[PDB]
Amino acid sequence: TGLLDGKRILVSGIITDSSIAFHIARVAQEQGAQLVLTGFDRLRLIQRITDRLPAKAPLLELDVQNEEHLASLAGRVTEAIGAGNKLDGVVHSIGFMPQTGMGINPFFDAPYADVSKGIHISAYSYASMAKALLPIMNPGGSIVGMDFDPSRAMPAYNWMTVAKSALESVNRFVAREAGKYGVRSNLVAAGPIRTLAMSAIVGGALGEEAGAQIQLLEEGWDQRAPIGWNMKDATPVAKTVCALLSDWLPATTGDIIYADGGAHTQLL
Amino acid sequence: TGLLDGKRILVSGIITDSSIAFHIARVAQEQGAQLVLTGFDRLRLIQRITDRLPAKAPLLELDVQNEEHLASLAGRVTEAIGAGNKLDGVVHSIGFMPQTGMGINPFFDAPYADVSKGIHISAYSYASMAKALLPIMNPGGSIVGMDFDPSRAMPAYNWMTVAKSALESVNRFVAREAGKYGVRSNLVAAGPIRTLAMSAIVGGALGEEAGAQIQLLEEGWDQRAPIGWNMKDATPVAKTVCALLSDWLPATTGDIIYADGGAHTQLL
Amino acid sequence: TGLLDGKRILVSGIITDSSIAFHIARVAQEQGAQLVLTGFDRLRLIQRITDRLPAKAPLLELDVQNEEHLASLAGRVTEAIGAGNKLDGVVHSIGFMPQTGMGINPFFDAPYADVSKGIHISAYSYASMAKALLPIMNPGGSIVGMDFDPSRAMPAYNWMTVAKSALESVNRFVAREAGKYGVRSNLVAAGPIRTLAMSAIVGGALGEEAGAQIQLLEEGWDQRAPIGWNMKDATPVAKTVCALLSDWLPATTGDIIYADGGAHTQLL
Amino acid sequence: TGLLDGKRILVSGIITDSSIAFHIARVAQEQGAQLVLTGFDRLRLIQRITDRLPAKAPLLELDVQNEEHLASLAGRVTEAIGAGNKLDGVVHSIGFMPQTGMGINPFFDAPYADVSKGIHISAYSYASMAKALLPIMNPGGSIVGMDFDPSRAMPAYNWMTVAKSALESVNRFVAREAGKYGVRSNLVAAGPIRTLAMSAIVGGALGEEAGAQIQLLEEGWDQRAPIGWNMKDATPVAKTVCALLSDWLPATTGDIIYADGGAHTQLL
Ligand SMILES: NC(=O)c1ccc[n+]([C@@H]2O[C@H](COP(=O)([O-])OP(=O)(O)OC[C@H]3O[C@@H](n4cnc5c(N)ncnc54)[C@H](O)[C@@H]3O)[C@@H](O)[C@H]2O)c1
Ligand SMILES: NC(=O)c1ccc[n+]([C@@H]2O[C@H](COP(=O)([O-])OP(=O)(O)OC[C@H]3O[C@@H](n4cnc5c(N)ncnc54)[C@H](O)[C@@H]3O)[C@@H](O)[C@H]2O)c1
Ligand SMILES: NC(=O)c1ccc[n+]([C@@H]2O[C@H](COP(=O)([O-])OP(=O)(O)OC[C@H]3O[C@@H](n4cnc5c(N)ncnc54)[C@H](O)[C@@H]3O)[C@@H](O)[C@H]2O)c1
Ligand SMILES: NC(=O)c1ccc[n+]([C@@H]2O[C@H](COP(=O)([O-])OP(=O)(O)OC[C@H]3O[C@@H](n4cnc5c(N)ncnc54)[C@H](O)[C@@H]3O)[C@@H](O)[C@H]2O)c1
Ligand SMILES: CCCCCCc1ccc(Oc2ccccc2C)c(O)c1
Ligand SMILES: CCCCCCc1ccc(Oc2ccccc2C)c(O)c1
Ligand SMILES: CCCCCCc1ccc(Oc2ccccc2C)c(O)c1
Ligand SMILES: CCCCCCc1ccc(Oc2ccccc2C)c(O)c1
Repeated sequence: TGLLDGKRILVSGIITDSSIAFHIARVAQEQGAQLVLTGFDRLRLIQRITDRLPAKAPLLELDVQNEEHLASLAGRVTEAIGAGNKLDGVVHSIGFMPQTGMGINPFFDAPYADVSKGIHISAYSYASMAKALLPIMNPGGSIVGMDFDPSRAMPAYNWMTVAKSALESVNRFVAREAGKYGVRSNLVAAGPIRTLAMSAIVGGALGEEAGAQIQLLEEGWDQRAPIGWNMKDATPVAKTVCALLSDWLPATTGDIIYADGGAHTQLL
Repeated sequence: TGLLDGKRILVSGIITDSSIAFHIARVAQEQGAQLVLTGFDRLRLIQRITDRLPAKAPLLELDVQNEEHLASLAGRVTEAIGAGNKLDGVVHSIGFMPQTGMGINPFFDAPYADVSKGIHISAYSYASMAKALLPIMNPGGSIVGMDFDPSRAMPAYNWMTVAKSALESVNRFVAREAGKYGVRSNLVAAGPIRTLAMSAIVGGALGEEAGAQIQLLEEGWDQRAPIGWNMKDATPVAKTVCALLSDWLPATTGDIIYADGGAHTQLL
Repeated sequence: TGLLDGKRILVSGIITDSSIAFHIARVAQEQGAQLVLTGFDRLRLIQRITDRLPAKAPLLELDVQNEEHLASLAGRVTEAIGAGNKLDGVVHSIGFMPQTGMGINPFFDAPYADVSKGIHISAYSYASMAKALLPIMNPGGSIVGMDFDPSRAMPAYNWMTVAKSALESVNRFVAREAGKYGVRSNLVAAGPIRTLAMSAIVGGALGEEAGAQIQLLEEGWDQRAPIGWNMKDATPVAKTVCALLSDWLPATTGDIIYADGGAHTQLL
Repeated sequence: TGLLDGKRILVSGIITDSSIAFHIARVAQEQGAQLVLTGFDRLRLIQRITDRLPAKAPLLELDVQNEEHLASLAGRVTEAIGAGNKLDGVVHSIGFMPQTGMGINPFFDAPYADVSKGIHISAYSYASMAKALLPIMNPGGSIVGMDFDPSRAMPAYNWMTVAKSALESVNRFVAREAGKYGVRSNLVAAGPIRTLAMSAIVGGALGEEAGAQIQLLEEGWDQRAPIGWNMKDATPVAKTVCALLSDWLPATTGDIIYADGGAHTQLL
């Protein structure tokens, strides 16, 4: 009955019940997946939030900048799912960029220390998670990361745009390695969604009238998308990730699927 | 429970049992879809062939160069599915190019009458099919066409490459129109499949070493594809089309999904 | 001293002194090129207009839909430049689309007869001109066509967008053939310029407030371009074509150079 | 009359006489440019090497990881060219990636400290160079960086591919900033050149069969390039950079010009 019935899927990146990762998890459970969740830093909050999911799942700590976390991850996952069992899916839904790299802060004024942290967490970690988890993935499995189309420059997105360009390149190399395991690796380039990162990171860096410029972003996206766009609903994006986690896109890898209402296909 | 359970899907483009359309149809039926078939010219042959599908489906005649077939199509489909009922999906799996625009035959020697017929059938008709059928499609519905990545030139594909470039452009305009119906329009860019068109029609224009060149094509595509590629197997491509016809990719339109083993994402 | 000193260059597509082809010619002559001009239909007007160029050049009739014109072209050119002499450059600056294929006229309502004519003239003719002229081009030579970025759908451009997508594919195949002669083939994707086609074809199809929507197009383009954009000046575009005609881009072929103020590299 | 007659151009990235920068510098000088050179670490060696350029040029030290070098660069360049004078051109020909992120060394085994150093030098520093030098550039000026098409993954280029993806994104944001100065920013995507970095640094990480693999690379690139390709010859690439530094591409910014023999436009 369910799209992901019996599949074992690790989902990273829940911070709140607005997180793209929250809705990926919710939809995957509705579709029968058995999940292992990973969280960063604010584990007490994340435990509270993940209790709003349809079903209980183990929560494991994972700071992608922490070499020890990464080194122990496959073992901790194997403890969570049981020896002899492997993952069928991995979801990377993780990003960060310091305020200097975002918004109205001048592009040239971001120190490399800041950019590097943003790139570590937002791009490099996709390789490092694939490295840790591929040895415990089943053939036919699927690794999915979250992208925002960086093909053209734009206001505010600034150095996160650079990190996503890097992520897209990483994805294609992860696909090379994953292929050896019979595993797919893809990115979902999503339209704008009202998440914590959108409000705290992107919004925080926009200065004043941020709420209006964000309302503006929604209205422009909605206009450009032939099927419209709603920033208040992550479900279409979560369903898309779930399609990639399923057996229904078996010949797609190294690739990007655009869950953006088709906005990137239209000039105006 | 099937991926496509309860959905009404029109599938064009069956001519042989090796046709991509034939496999899209089989998989759609295994996933619970009710089909309406359309066929060109050899309707007795198509009728016979499709008696070997999992389930019986009505078959209607459609020559996309015949403006009368196109003018009557919606009413004919309505009769086939029952008045009041609408289509949830449309599959355009239609291609033609005179052999003169293909193979070892010189690119410059294809006369425009030939090229134009190919473009008419291969690209323009995606818009005329959508024009005819959009008025009888449900919101949430899905139009899917078949592509072969024409972003780069290549031996032998010649003027068909040009027609696929046109088609990708047509798809994006179709999406604009389909969106007003709450309908999606996308293409599936498939890797090479050992269909009789590939082997016999195109392989027809390929010379005395055609068989070897086709095996060589397979070997190279399989090398390049991080997850491998089997030209003998249409199933991954048909599953990809079904994915688009399902409700699992609801924010994707005007777009292209590559079902090519990830080959296009790799240089070597 | 001149960029194109001693080079023999055929320039097609002058209709008025606002034509992109007019400015290509003007700039090429300023840079020392010896030109052969081709014109369509309105030869008396074109003769008057081409008398405003810095220097005299032979004018030859060429309707790209006329098989006889095309068949006699190399011979007529050889008569214009002298036996034993060959062309170093060819400029395709030609396009057409009937009103049904443009503007506010519904996309689905363009008859294929119309689209086909537009595609013949705007895309297919790039191959047919290359076919006629390559046998009289010097190695090191350069064929350049004019493009408008069709990667995304947009209002008004409609079926001309499809023709340019087709042109881009043709260009990459012409590059295959041209390479055998030691000749480059490239397209210049220009920003919007106030030419006859812009006003009569694009403007004519836009209905009412066309002048304001065109003013609007300029202002949006100017905003999106990091170095700004001026629709009233074709010179930056002509200089770009001249760069391609020169010896200064010797390793570029099958390709597209964007003379659009960088607008296509910016989302907003 | 030289292409670059009277222009003042800063050229970074000479380390050996096989350096792409070395050839850009030679060609620029043959075309009448006045150069300022910048070099990293081995300044005595660079001084010696560049004594073999057509013309003597001042050489300044620049480690792009040294924020003091970057803070003083504009003033140091001004002293070199004379106060009141400004630069017309800047060439970023700087790349680095620890061998650990290259060759037959496993993609997953490159530690982030290594990758980050590579990204810093290879991508971030394009923005910090532009930051430093924009204030002393003339309108109409041109910043040019060196790229290797990273749109697809590939053997051996590994993390450098990721850094070039980042760089292409950085280029587009640099263009936004440079436009306020009336300055252009573009990359040249070069085909493989048998520079000592290619052979010795990268070829260093390539195994016991490295030489053969490099010849194989050349043979395949030459096959794919419609106009052919010679890895032994930097001249076409240097001419391409000079083209961008000239006034002949004045509407192009935030962009990428492929000097690769047209290889990227061909599948096979
Ligand atoms: N919201 C949008 O509009 C949008 C659009 C396209 C793509 N995305 C992408 O979706 C993904 C999820 O972001 P979101 O929008 O759901 O916002 P979010 O705030 O809900 O999630 C971001 C996650 O990043 C995690 N994270 C940060 N640093 C980490 C670290 N060192 N280790 C482990 N995890 C870390 C945070 O814990 C948080 O859970 C990101 O890749 C984001 O770039 C978002
Ligand atoms: N076989 C491959 O490797 C491959 C790869 C990528 C894309 N494609 C595309 O997939 C689609 C299916 O091709 P296939 O390989 O299954 O070949 P096919 O010959 O089985 O299918 C082509 C269909 O086009 C139909 N057709 C031709 N003229 C028509 C007309 N005037 N009106 C209506 N229908 C007409 C034919 O009847 C046939 O049913 C085509 O668009 C093709 O370009 C094929
Ligand atoms: N004006 C712009 O904004 C713009 C932008 C990008 C690309 N372009 C391209 O520039 C090229 C030149 O157009 P333009 O804008 O200078 O307008 P234009 O009206 O000055 O030139 C169009 C030319 O097409 C020629 N032509 C039409 N049918 C022909 C035929 N059958 N045979 C031979 N020639 C024929 C006409 O004679 C005319 O000289 C076209 O390819 C156009 O698509 C224009
Ligand atoms: N060789 C090729 O085939 C090829 C192809 C495409 C692009 N490229 C690019 O061309 C550029 C030139 O490479 P090359 O092949 O001439 O190799 P190279 O080794 O001659 O040049 C690289 C330059 O990077 C400089 N550099 C390294 N670290 C630096 C630092 N911290 N500060 C300042 N400078 C530093 C080195 O000193 C050297 O001068 C690089 O960006 C490279 O990626 C090379
Ligand atoms: C106005 C800027 C353009 C629209 C932003 C849409 C967006 C919103 C949030 C996103 O997530 C992040 C962004 C930056 C840093 C970290 C994260 C998770 C993200 O990746 C994309
Ligand atoms: C030429 C070698 C390149 C690989 C061929 C892959 C392919 C095979 C068949 C295809 O379909 C057609 C092609 C031409 C004419 C008609 C059809 C259905 C098609 O569109 C693509
Ligand atoms: C509002 C539409 C989008 C901007 C149009 C810019 C433009 C203007 C003129 C062009 O030339 C032609 C256009 C259509 C048909 C024929 C030609 C020559 C052309 O190719 C492009
Ligand atoms: C790996 C095989 C792929 C072809 C290599 C072409 C190439 C060669 C050299 C290049 O420059 C560098 C690469 C890595 C580190 C430093 C430099 C300068 C570079 O950027 C690209």
